[PDB]
Parts: sequence; C-alpha cells; structure tokens
Amino acid sequence: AKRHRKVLRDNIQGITKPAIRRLARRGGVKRISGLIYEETRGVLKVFLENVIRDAVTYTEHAKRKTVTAMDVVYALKRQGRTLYGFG
Amino acid sequence: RHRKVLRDNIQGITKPAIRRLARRGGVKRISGLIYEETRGVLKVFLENVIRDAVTYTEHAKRKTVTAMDVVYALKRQGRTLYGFGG
Amino acid sequence: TRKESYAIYVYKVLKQVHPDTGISSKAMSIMNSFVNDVFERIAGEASRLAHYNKRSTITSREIQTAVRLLLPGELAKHAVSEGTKAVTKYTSA
Amino acid sequence: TRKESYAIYVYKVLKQVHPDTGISSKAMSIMNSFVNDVFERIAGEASRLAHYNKRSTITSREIQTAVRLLLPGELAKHAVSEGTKAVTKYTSA
Amino acid sequence: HDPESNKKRYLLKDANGKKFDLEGTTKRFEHLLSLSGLFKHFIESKAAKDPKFRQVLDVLEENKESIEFQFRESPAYVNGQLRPYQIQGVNWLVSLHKNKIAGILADEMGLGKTLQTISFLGYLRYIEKIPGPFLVIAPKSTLNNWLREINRWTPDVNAFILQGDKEERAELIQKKLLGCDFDVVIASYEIIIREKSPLKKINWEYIIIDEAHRIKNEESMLSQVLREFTSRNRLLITGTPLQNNLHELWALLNFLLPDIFSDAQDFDDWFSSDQDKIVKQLHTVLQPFLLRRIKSDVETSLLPKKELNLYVGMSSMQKKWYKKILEKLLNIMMQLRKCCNHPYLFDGAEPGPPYTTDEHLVYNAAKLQVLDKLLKKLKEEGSRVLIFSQMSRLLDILEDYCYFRNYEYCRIDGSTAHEDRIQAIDDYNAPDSKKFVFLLTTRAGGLGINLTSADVVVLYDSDWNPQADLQAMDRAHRIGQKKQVKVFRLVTDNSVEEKILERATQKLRLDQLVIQQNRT
Amino acid sequence: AKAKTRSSRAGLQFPVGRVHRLLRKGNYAERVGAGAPVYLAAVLEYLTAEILELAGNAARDNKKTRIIPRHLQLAVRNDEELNKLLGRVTIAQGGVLPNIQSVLLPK
Amino acid sequence: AKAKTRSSRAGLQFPVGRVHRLLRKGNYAERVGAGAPVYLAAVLEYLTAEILELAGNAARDNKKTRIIPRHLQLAVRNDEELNKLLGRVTIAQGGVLPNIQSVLLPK
Amino acid sequence: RYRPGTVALREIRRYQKSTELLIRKLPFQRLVREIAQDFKTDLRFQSSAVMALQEASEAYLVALFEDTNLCAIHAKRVTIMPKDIQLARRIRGER
Amino acid sequence: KPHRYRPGTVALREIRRYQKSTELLIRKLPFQRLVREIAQDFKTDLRFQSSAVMALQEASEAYLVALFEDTNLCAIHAKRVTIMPKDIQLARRIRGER
DNA sequence: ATCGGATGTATATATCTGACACGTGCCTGGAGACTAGGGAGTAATCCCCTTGGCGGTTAAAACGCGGGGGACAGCGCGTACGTGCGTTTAAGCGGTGCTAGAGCTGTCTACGACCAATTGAGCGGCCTCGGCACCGGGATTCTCGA
DNA sequence: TCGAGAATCCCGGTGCCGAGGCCGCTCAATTGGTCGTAGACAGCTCTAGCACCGCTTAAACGCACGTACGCGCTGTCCCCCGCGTTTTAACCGCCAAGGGGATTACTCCCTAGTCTCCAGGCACGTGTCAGATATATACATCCGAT
Ligand SMILES: Nc1ncnc2c1ncn2[C@@H]1O[C@H](COP(=O)(O)OP(=O)(O)O)[C@@H](O)[C@H]1O
Ligand SMILES: [Mg+2]
Repeated sequence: AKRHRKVLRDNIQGITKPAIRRLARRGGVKRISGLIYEETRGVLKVFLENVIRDAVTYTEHAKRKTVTAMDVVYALKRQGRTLYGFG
Repeated sequence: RHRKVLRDNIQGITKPAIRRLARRGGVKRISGLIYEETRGVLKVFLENVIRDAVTYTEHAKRKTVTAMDVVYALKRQGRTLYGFGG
Repeated sequence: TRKESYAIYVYKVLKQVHPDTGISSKAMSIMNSFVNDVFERIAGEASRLAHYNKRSTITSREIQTAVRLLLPGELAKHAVSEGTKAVTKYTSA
Repeated sequence: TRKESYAIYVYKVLKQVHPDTGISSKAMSIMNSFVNDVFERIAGEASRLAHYNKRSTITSREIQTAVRLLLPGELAKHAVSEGTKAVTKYTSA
Repeated sequence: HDPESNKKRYLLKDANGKKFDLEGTTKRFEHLLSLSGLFKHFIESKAAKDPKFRQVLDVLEENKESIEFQFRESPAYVNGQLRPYQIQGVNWLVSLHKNKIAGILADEMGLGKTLQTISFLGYLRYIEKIPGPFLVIAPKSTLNNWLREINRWTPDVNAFILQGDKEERAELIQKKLLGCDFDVVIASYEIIIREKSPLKKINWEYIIIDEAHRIKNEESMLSQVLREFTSRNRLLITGTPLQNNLHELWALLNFLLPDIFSDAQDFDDWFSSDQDKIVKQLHTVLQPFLLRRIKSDVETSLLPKKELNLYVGMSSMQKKWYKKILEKLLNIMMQLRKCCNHPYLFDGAEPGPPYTTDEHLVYNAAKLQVLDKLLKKLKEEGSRVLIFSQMSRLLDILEDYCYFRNYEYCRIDGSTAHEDRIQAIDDYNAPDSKKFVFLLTTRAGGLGINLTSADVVVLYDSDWNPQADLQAMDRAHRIGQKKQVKVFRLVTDNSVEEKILERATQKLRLDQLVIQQNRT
Repeated sequence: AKAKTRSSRAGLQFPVGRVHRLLRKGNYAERVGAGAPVYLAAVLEYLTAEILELAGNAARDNKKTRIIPRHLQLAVRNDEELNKLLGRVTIAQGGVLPNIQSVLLPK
Repeated sequence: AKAKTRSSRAGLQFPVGRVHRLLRKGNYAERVGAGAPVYLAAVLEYLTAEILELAGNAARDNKKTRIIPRHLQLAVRNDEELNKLLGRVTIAQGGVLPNIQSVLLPK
Repeated sequence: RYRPGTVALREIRRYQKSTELLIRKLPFQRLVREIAQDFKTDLRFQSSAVMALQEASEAYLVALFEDTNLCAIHAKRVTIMPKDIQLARRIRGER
Repeated sequence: KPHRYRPGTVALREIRRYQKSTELLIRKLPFQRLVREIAQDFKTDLRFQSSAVMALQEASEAYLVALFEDTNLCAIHAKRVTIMPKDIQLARRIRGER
C-alpha cells in the first residue's frame, strides 16, 4: 500500500528552528520562547502570499508564465518595500 | 498682519484637551508626564506638515495658505484627508 | 469658475441604492474626494503598468489589472465583474 | 541588447571623491537603482506640482520645489545650491 | 626508489611547464600524416590561429625506430598468465606510447581492462624503468577493486587510495603525496574535483580514467579541472564511447589529444551533414585511436539475447488522461510518458479515497495487464524476472501489485543505502532463494551489480539513451549466464513512447554504424 | 443622427466622456483606448454604490434620513474590505469606532 | 560649429541630454524646459557623490579598497539624512547595523 | 463620590460616540501661525486650511494614543507613560 | 568537570557574529519549495526565475529581521528578555499589519 | 440584597437652515469624416527553466540531558493619580470696517516642439592582473571557577 | 579574588576571478532653422482675511483628600540554553528533452487622434419646506454605601 505519497512533511516546516534562531540573533534577541517558531512561520507565510499574489498579477498581465525579478521588485515597491539590487 | 510675534503657544494645548484626546483613544489612566511628551509630538508633526504646505504656497507664488495646500502636504506625507477638496 | 463635482452622479447612484435617503453637503464632499482618490490611484497604476510593458495606450486590460492590484479580494472580484459587463454592453451597441 | 545605465557616470563621480577606490558590480547595480528611484521621485513630484498649478511645462522652478519637498533638511540646501550653480553656469555659457 | 628523488622529479621542476613542445607535436603530425592524409583538414583548421603548428606542418610536408615489442608470451613480472587478446591490447598500448599518441581502450565490459592497464603500467615501470607518478580516476565504487588488482598482478608497487574524510585526506596528502612516497594514486571523480590544488602540482606521467564516457560533456566541471592538470600522456577506458551523439566522441578525442582534434565543427562537418557512404569510409580518421573487442568471438558461453517489442494500447482511463494532457501540475512532455506507464502516477486517478489494492491496479493500465499475464506465464516455468523502469514511483506501484499477487521481490533504487543494496543482491542471488522479481531503476548501481541468476528482463519503460537500456540488459547478460536471456520492452502503441523508441533506434543505428562497424 | 451618450449606451450612471477627458489630459499615457473609460466608470460607480449602501444602512440604524460623515466613517471602518482600501485615509468629522479594551472594564 | 555636450556646458558629469530624453518620454508633462534637465542632473550628481564618499570612508575603515553593498548599507544607516531619505529601502546583501540593547549585556 | 475609573469610563464612552473637535480653536490657530512664522514671514491662512490642519492633527493624536494604550496594557499596566509613547512611535517608524 | 559556558554568553556571541555578516540565513532549497507551493494557489503551472526566488528571499529575511528587532523592543518594554508570541502580535498590530 | 442618587435615554414641541427642485445658457461631449502609426501576427536563434531520476560529501539539524536563571505569582507600601469643588479667564460669538491680494482678461514675445543632417559618446565584446577569499599558526583577550 | 582554556584577531602565503582598460561602431545627442502658443506682465475688481471690540459663560486651574496601582522584594518551578552524538538533507555535479521568452526584423490594418459643427447636459443662481437641532420632562437603569 506504499504507492501512496505518505511523505513530504509540510513545506513551512522547512523553515527550521535553527534558521529562525539565526534570524532572531541578527535581530538582536537573546532568549527565544518555544512558541515563537510557529508564530514566525505563520507571519512569513502571510507576507509571502501577499507579495506572490501581486507578482503573479503582474506576470499574467504581461501574458507570460514566468515570474521574473522585475515582477517581484514591482510587487514589493507596490507593497511599499523598495528593493535595491535586482534592477 | 503687522508687527506680531507669538510665543509659548504650545501651552495653549491644555492638559484637559490632551485628556479628551486620550479618552477618545480609549485611555483610562494618564501619567503626569504624558502632557509634555504629547506637546512635543504634536509640535513635530505640525512642523513637518506646515513646512510642506508653505513650500507649496511659495511655489504657487501666493501669500495665502489654502486648504488644498494643506491637503497636498498631508497626502505627500501619507495621511490622505477627505472633505476639504481633492 | 465652473468646477466639476461628481455630485450629481453620486446622487443618482444613491437615489437607486437607497431611494428615500438623502446626503449632507460635507458627506457629498467626502464622496467626491473618495471618487477622485480612487480614480487617480487606478489611473496611476494603469499608467505604470503600460510603461512597464512598453505600451503607449491605456486599455481596459490595464484598467482591469490595476483594479486587481488595488482592491482587496471580494471588492476586486465584483468590480471586475461590473467593469466587464459594462464594456460588453457598450461594445455590443 | 543595448541596456542604458548610469554606471559610467557613477564611476566618473567616484573617481573624483575617492580616486583610489573601486566598486563591485552589485554595488553598481544598487547605485543604479538608487539613481533611478530618486529620478522617479523628483520627476513625479514635479509633474504633480505642474498639474496643481495648471501648467504644461516642467521647469527648473518645479524641479527645485520638488527637491525641497523630497530631500530632508541639510541635503536639500546643498542640492539646491548645486542645481542653481549648474543652471547659472549653463545659461551663462 | 627514495622519496628524495621522487620529490625532485614528481614535483613541477618549473613554475609553468605548460607550453608549446615542438618535438612532440612534430612527431605527432609526422606519424599522423604517415598513417593517412585525412588529418590535413584538422591541421588546416587549427592553423588559422597559431602559425607555429602550420610551420611544423609545412616543414614535415616538404621533407617528403618503432621497435616491434609485441610483448607476446604474457609478461613474466605480471603474476600468472592472461588471455591472448589481452596481450594484443597491451601491445596496442605500447605501440601507442612509443608513437607519442593517446587512445581509448574500448573493450566490452567484463573482458578485463584493469588487468591490461596495470600490465601496461608494469611494462612502463620495468621495461622502460620509469616509475610513477600515475593518476587513476575511477568511479567511487571501484577504487577497492583497482587497488586489489594492482596488489594482485604487480604487487611490488606503491598504490594508495586518496579516499577518506577531509582530515584523513589531508594527512594522507602530507604523508605520501607531498612526501612523494607513492607510485600510483587511486582517486574518485569527486576527490579529483575537490583535491584539485594539491594534485595539480605534480608532473604526471599518465592520467588513466576508467569509465571515461563520464567525461563527455567538455563543459562539465570534471573536464575543466582535468584540463588544468599537466601530464605527459593520457588514457581512457570505457565500453560505451558515442552513447548518443558524435559531439561526445569528439569531446573524448579532444581530451585525449587536444592538438589534433582541436575543432568540434570539423568533426561535426565530417559526417553529420554516396551522401553517407564514402564519408563513412573516412572513419579511418579514428582507426588508430580506438580499440574495441566484442564478447562474442572471444568468449563463447553466453548465448545471445532475443528482444521482443510488446505493443499495448491505452486503457479507458489512460485514454481519458492522455486526452486531458494533450489538450489543455502538468508542466512537461513527460506527463505523457507517466500516463503511458500507469494512470495512478497522477494523484486522483486512483478510484476513491479508501484505497484498496485489488484487480483495478492491473485493470487500469494495459502495460500492467500484459505484464501480469506474462508474469504468470513465466512463473509457470519458474524463470526469475528483473523489472527495469525510468521511474521509481512506478516501482512503488509495481511493488504493491507484486505483493497483492504474492510474489517475492527486492528493490534497488537510488534511495536504498549501499549496505542493504549488497544485502538484497545477495538475497536474490542466493543458490536457493525464493525471491521472484527484482524491481530496479535502469540507471542505478553503476556496473557492480551482477544478477546472473535471473534469465528474464523486462524493460517496462524505454529510455532516450539506448545505452542505458543496453547496460540494464547487460546486468543479466553478464559473463556466467549459462541460461538464455530473454528481454521484453513494453511499448505503448500510438503514443509518445513510439517517438521515444524511434529516437533511441536512430541513436543506436548511429553508434552501430560509426564505432561498432569496423571495431574488428 | 440624434446624439446618445456613451454613458447611457453602456448602461451606467457615471459619465464616460468626462472620465475619458480626465484620462486624456492627466498625463497617464500617450493614447487612451475606447473601453478604458467605460471600465473605469463602471468600477467607480460600483465602489460608490458599495460604500453608499453601507452608509445608508448605518443612517437607518441611527434613525436618520441624511447620510453624514459619521455614517460614512462607521460604514468604512466596520466593513473590512473598505477598511483595508481606506486604511491611510482620514475622514473629516468622522470619529472612532466605540471600542474599549476588556482589561479596563471593572471586575 | 563644434558639438559640446550640455553636461560639459553646465560643468557636470551626469548626462543632461539623457535626463532630458527621459523627462520628455516619461509622461511627466506636455513640455520640458531647458533648465530642468540641468538642475535634475546636478541634484542627482550631488546625491551620488555624497553617498559614495560615505561608502568609500566605510570601505577604508574596513581596510578594503572596493565598495560593496555592506559598505553602502553602513554609509546609509549611519547618516541620519540618508537614513531618512532611504527609510523604506532594503539594500540587498547589506546586513544590519551592529547594535545590542544594553539590558542584554552581562552584569 | 464615584470610585476612580468610573468617570473615566463614562468619559471614554462619551468621546468615542461624538465627532466634534477636542482642542480649542483659537489656541490651535495661534499655534499654527507661530510655527509657520519660522518658514516665511507675513503669511495668511484660510479658515479652511486651519480647520484641515486641526482635523489631521487630532486624528494623528487619537490614533497614537490607541497604540500607547496597547503598549501600556502589554506591560501589565493600565497607566500610559512617556516610555509607552516612545515605544509606540518608534515601532511605527516615526523615531 | 568539563568547561561550560554560562547561559547567555554564547547567545551574545552569536548575536555579534550574525550582526557582523551579510549572507542569507535561510536555506535556499527549502525557501524555494515554500514559494513554489505558495504560488500554486494563484495560478497553476507557473515557472520561476532564480533571481525572482533570490529577490523573494532577500525581502523576506529583511522583513523578518526588522520584525524581530521590534519584537525585542516590546519584550524589553515588558521588563523581560525573552520574546513571545504576544510581543510579535503587538509589534505587528502597531505597525498596522493586523 | 437594598436603597439613594446621578446619568443617560426616549418623548414631545418649536425653529431654522440647509438640502432639494426648478430655470438658463454655454461649453463640452457626440457625430462624421480622414489618416497614420501602434500593436498584433509571423518567423529564426539562442539561452534558461521544468521533471524525474542518479551519486556523493559533509555540515546542519534533530534529539536527549543537565541544570541554571528567568518567568511568574504573591505580598507589602507609599506615592501619585483620580474625583470633586470653588474661581478666574479667555474662547466663542456677533458685528464692523479696511485693504491686501486672489483671480480674471488681453497682448505679445520668447521659448519650447519639430525636422533634417552630422558625428562623437557610450555600449558591447575581449583580456588580464591585482584585490580579496581561504588557510594554517600564533598571540591576545575574555570567561570561568577558584 | 589568579590561572586554565576557549574564542577571536592578526598575520603571512596562495590562487582565482571579476574590475578595469581598450577597441569598434552605431545611434542618439547636437546644431541650425521655422513656427505657433503658453506664460509673463499689466491692469482691474471684488472677496475674504485680518484687526479690532464687547459680552457671556463654560472650561481651565488650583487645591484637598484618599484609594489603588505601580514598583520593589522574595520564593518557586520549569523551561530554555549549552553541549555531545547521530543522521539526514542540502548542495553540488550529472542526464535527457522540450518549451518559454527575449531579441530582431517584417507586414499590415484598424483604431486612436484631429478637425469641424452643433445640440443637450451640467454648473450656477434662485426659491421653498422638512429633517435635524434645541429645550424641557419624565423613566429606567448602573453605581456605591449600609
Ligand atoms: N587471470 C586472469 N586473466 C584475465 N582476466 C582476469 C583474470 N583474473 C580475473 N580477471 C578478470 O579481470 C576483470 C577486471 O576487468 P573488469 O572487471 O572488466 O573491469 P572493467 O569493468 O573496468 O572493465 C575482472 O572482472 C576479472 O574477472
Ligand atoms: Mg569496470
């Protein structure tokens, strides 16, 4: 009965707890509560959904099927987070 | 408009007015040091807005500051205001 | 002299969404400002879109994409529906 | 294949303040993005300024007012000085 | 010898020894033009840049002792004796060396090429009195075999495998490599790429590569890394030159002799574009460089195989999914190949959520229907069967089907670790094993797998590269198969599988016409 | 050859000619398509009706006939899509939503 | 006569002609004056020189002679004027300013 | 006598239900003129301009006090403090 | 007794190490899988560019680092040194994102 | 738990003022020609992205344990806020006069657009050689347990 | 409160790759010359902003009294950190094929812009009433002390 997937733990879990700890260290925090990781994963998911929705709107207006760095940059600038370094 | 200089007008923003603003914000207890901080933040905000509005009125070669100048200043600071034109 | 207002069109829409209500002058001014704000937002986004895609003309496709970028969710869906309906009715005439 | 950029001019400016300093390609791309963003901000504010006063022309007066609106404090004074100096030199030549 | 003299000679005696050697290239062009006059085209093409090579060419042209040390009666220093064709191969290698040209040993797998190579190295060290250094690049799975062979036939040499963790590798480098206390080095592709710097700084007398077809994309990092090495001569060992392209053969040749075959455009214009009869005869350009033997005139006991193409037609859900894919998740032409294997490979095609392994498995796929009938028929005869597939998820499905019908299997895919790989091979190859089928991905296990006990191979899914399928067949056609191998390729009729089969047949025809024709 | 406005031809209430002229003289693009004013007018009329019905419902809730900025503010702030669309906007003579934190209420 | 670039006529390094072309083709107004490209090029040059001087100082502090995004970020975030002008901008591969809150320090 | 907090809660409900302006008008007008005289002398103002300034500034202060209240509650407290104001408008990005 | 650092003194060292560097702190393959799954709900059969994924990662990590700075400030304001989900929620509520 | 106050909260009546309906005219949107250029469709070349597999190295990640120090609760206390009451005061309102300056009209330059011809500035392609990354190894500093 | 000892910084050596520098060419800046229309300037006019002044009355202010809440201190768990040991997944290198998308020309057609007249639609100026304040007035409905 192994022809079924029964694999691939969630992709949000790929943001491991050490990675969140490293991000917290760059933010300058010393002690991290155990419940911080799930909250951080949810926050990141929401942010990514917003940005990716806008980028996909741009690329499908342009009549392509490839999301480009320019689409991502325009989406970010539209959200109000200008990004320098990708054109 | 002749030979007029004003001072200490920030004290005209009285403590009861700050208290009413806090009540509309939903605040129940107010520390005694809050009023000076409030006066400072109001003065800073007003300085920025008035600077931009005066810049607009200077560019238009006018001497009167108009509600539309104020609206443009607020909109460029990101605080769009409805009800005075625009 | 002779400033345009949008007031009569806003009143026309009001007299069919709520046939027996009225509207104050300050409220009407607020409604006018709202209409102008949304107009300039959508038009600016559409202009930027056309510039990004190196086009010279602004078309209903640009307007639709700007609507999808500016409005949240259900508002965007229903606004797209109304715009498409109006455009088809206008073209088939 | 021809993509215009400000890299050559940024390098010319760099060899004037730091004659012995280089710059990598990533810093060059960041500088190009910075120049484009500042250009867009100033030009957009000048366009809005000309529209507010019912003018058809963008002039150095509009550019100066836009600079004063956008740049903060000490940056604006020096920017206005540089622009005025350049305009006077150019119009005298 | 002593580590002091080896330190003196092994290391780069000069800062930059890579330059234009006039004597070597003059001898090379002289022998080449003596062999035939075809290479003037290559020389002219390469003369468009450097006039030194052109002046060498015209100097040689205007002017218009190969000791026959056949080394018959197999070398005394090599322990034991070896078969006559091995003597002939060693003689070919010696002739290659004395004529200052490289070559590709291309005997078929299992004939024995490591023995010939190490016997040639023993000739070098003993008849030419020249010890190492000698670099030997091999797939990681064969390093121990190389070491054992070297210690078996010519024991009195220094050979250490450069394998091990980073610290062990560093200490080995310092103790032996920089200490120059070795004769032959054994390394893997990944080791060569990783320990590039400590290995570049050696004056190599030879660079032997086993399974050289790995170096066939001349833009691969292994190719670039190997180019930076400095060596006197190079040698390539592989049983499958020209897998699926002529450009790959040119890349092998360009590595062998970068001055002769310096232009790929020349090699492509040679044959790629009677129209295709006289140009074929011009393959004497590759006659002196390639030596290949076939395991049919040398051995004998390996009856040949018979291959049958079993054509099947799509089932109802297969037709539905094929149409849904064709006219329109699904992001490639391979989705057509998934459907031709089993519709269950798409999620949702399997009926219903509470999945039950029942007859609908074989029912829903035609390949599986024919496979089930054939498997029952063979099980009547008791013959053991190997299943090959391009996809491992289909191997999961076949595993479920095989369990549902109570057959005994053993899987080897990329996921199964090496130890349990050996364990499963031993289980299947037990003299009284009760395992029936052996699920196996086509391109897995390298060449060490020896499933000689089985005698039936089914290629459930054909491949773009015909040589991969040929090796998969060879996993059962290997020497020692006293029975007769029987192979079955399942072809879905009137689908993309026919296109894949046609392309693979074109490539196989290309290989057979070019290299396998005059190999003698 | 009796005239017939494109606003009536499209079945709208907002003006299509005026929207066309504003687009044409607003320095948005060199050219303006024929259906862009119709699409934009339809969207603007939809949004106006959307906010206006909520404001009218609020005005009826407070037992009043006219709509005032307080009712406009209540509608916008109590509807989540409109509150996200008008997040950075101040409505003059509006106010705030009645809202007290539960920690402040007496035990 | 002999061509002289308007950049040289104004004593600048930035391209006055290219700035003029972008102004004319950017849908900013119907007409562009003669002094607007000169003024805008001068302003852009001034800002570029300012940020590059700060970044070069940072690079020399880190004992390197080549500006990298880290040095650009260090220059920008350490100056209040440029930090205000570039408040909403994120510099790719820039990092952060080293800053630890004093309550977090030992003893 | 009402116990402390009762009158404050009634005042919260009173001012969250009205729409008027909570600052006097003449003091605020004098303040804006005094501030403006540092940018250009002999300046005149429209009554509508001063009214718009008052509306914007009052909205700003009310929305700031909401965040300050949240900050004070976050620290297990019911009294708002200058540190609460500073934290609020440092997180907002106005620092 | 083997040597052991007291709690916190390695956290401070990590803070310095990671505020001195600039490289990305999340793994590229997990992040790419995450964005590819998220984009599946807006338009199936989407292709991506490597620079597009890189831009998404840079923006995301800058956002998360800024959020953690604000969260640390809230935690210190509450007289603590440990950051908590309530601190994250307060920081996002004041910024206007919730 | 009950009673005594204090505070909204409906309920009815009178005013007024601002919203709505009506009439003019003028300017702008619509109908109708005529035209040219923007954008759509076609075709060729080359590079990147997808899918489903393989092999290998090697740090990170996951897991378990111990123990320390930080969170959280509880207690006490002592100010500093809230509530309420007289007491000024200055904001709001109404009315008046004065004049600056905002807005409109008419003329007419001067300056931007546009076009044709010419040519230098800048972009792409190609090559190399220093700046910086990496690697021991050695001294220095800082933490910790005494 | 002085040694262990572990982490960090500072040196040299490699080595490699990307930043600068050079060359050719092409295409956008520059120069010279019409031309027409925006805006600059002068003059007028009338409106709204400013400066007063007087009067009333809420709102601000100063002070008292006294709770309750903010803050400091003390225990107590318990949860998070530091560290060692596995193990596993990221990360390179590969194979195959094919399409997506960017250029770079070309062709061409139909949809915009540009005019010219010319009616209606809309802005402005009026003239009413009804909906929304204002006052009283009685009711009910929390709050706080016995
Ligand atoms: N005495 C011998 N003479 C010849 N060949 C031998 C002798 N003993 C062993 N061999 C064979 O030599 C082979 C080595 O060559 P092979 O395995 O084919 O290497 P590769 O697969 O790299 O060609 C072994 O498989 C072994 O069977
Ligand atoms: Mg082998």
